[PDB]
Amino acid sequence: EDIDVILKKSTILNLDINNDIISDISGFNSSVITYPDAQLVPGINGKAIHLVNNESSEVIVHKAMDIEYNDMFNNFTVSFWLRVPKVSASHLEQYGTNEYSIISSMKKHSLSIGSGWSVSLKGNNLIWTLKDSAGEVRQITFRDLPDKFNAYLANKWVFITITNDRLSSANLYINGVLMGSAEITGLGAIREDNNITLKLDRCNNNNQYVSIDKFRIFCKALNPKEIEKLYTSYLSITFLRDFWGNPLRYDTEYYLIPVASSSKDVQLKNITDYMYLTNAPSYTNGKLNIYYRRLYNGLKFIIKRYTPNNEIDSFVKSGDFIKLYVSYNNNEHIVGYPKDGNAFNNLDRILRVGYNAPGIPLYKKMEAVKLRDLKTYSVQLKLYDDKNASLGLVGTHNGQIGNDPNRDILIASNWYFNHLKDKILGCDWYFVPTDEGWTND
Repeated sequence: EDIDVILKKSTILNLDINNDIISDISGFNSSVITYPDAQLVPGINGKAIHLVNNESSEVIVHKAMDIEYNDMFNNFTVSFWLRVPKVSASHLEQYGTNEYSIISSMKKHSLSIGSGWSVSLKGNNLIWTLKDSAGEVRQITFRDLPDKFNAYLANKWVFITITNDRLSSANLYINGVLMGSAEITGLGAIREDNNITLKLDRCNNNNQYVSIDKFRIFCKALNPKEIEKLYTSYLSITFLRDFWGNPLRYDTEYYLIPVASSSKDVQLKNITDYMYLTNAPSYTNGKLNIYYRRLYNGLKFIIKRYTPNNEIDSFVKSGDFIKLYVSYNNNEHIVGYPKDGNAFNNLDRILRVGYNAPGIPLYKKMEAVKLRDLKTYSVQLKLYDDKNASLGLVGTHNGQIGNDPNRDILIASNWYFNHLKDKILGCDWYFVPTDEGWTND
């Protein structure tokens, strides 16, 4: 009765991508069929399934003869990481009322009726549906947050967990927290289809695509304690992740956004000079009750490896030594701190972009690490000097420089190693890459 044990024994279906082949590692050996257009993209711990809106993008799981988990009153839980692009205002108008299924165990235009369960979306609403053998149905309807920067169906990898207890209710969990319930008592036996099909069915927006990962099924209704453990077991601090939950790539551009003040953008005063925070502009839409801070404005950064070692991996791993640069005016400028450059209180060292000065050593050795907030897709950058001593973590500091107005200048500081168990710190950075899953309206 160790949670890890329970989670192991209760698993009767578990899909994992290995060798670019989709398979069931549950032990039960369910037949997994993959159609030509079911594509693989990077995901939470390896690769995920990416389904586009076409008949050829489909994955079919044919359950083992023994894998009977929804008999007369048999409790069950279904989990998976989901990632759906941000719906544009226009599509929210044309397709806001369009409910399309993405995962379902219901045989539709046939001899039977809605077999058993389905997961679908209608606008910015995730839906869980249960249908018994007599055609009775219960549903959970989860309405997403208005602030798309902090929403769940707005382009980030989020862990979905739908538990079902026949004596009480079906609960919807997102990232380990309960967001919706529905009393399912009074529902009869569930007479399902032998196949569990992952596919965009009934979607009228040809550009709708979705990614699903770690589709798993349990023969019991997990409780909070078990969902939390399961949820975090996927958060392995191996590779660092970008703002969407995907792996951090080296020679790729990124926009920085301090998690402590997610409304600010990073700006360059002038080439050989410092960087400071600015206010990101906002999109708002009263009619659709949607709004969010615009992304993609501000300096662009690039992570380069410090030295060529053993193997050239494309993903930045927690602990790798790197060099941060900023693409600007068609050149790439190294970020570092000059031997005796400007600094507040003898400690908070001011960071320079492309600082070029004959005879003055520049400190650039950075270390990308995940020191805190494992549930957040953030990064902490550490700067070192020629002797590999720490100049500190990269964060901000408020003050002036010259006749320049008061600003929150990016600095490097060791102070952060004193205040570190806090929920909000300031040395935490989101790495945001341009993604077609997110367009500003």
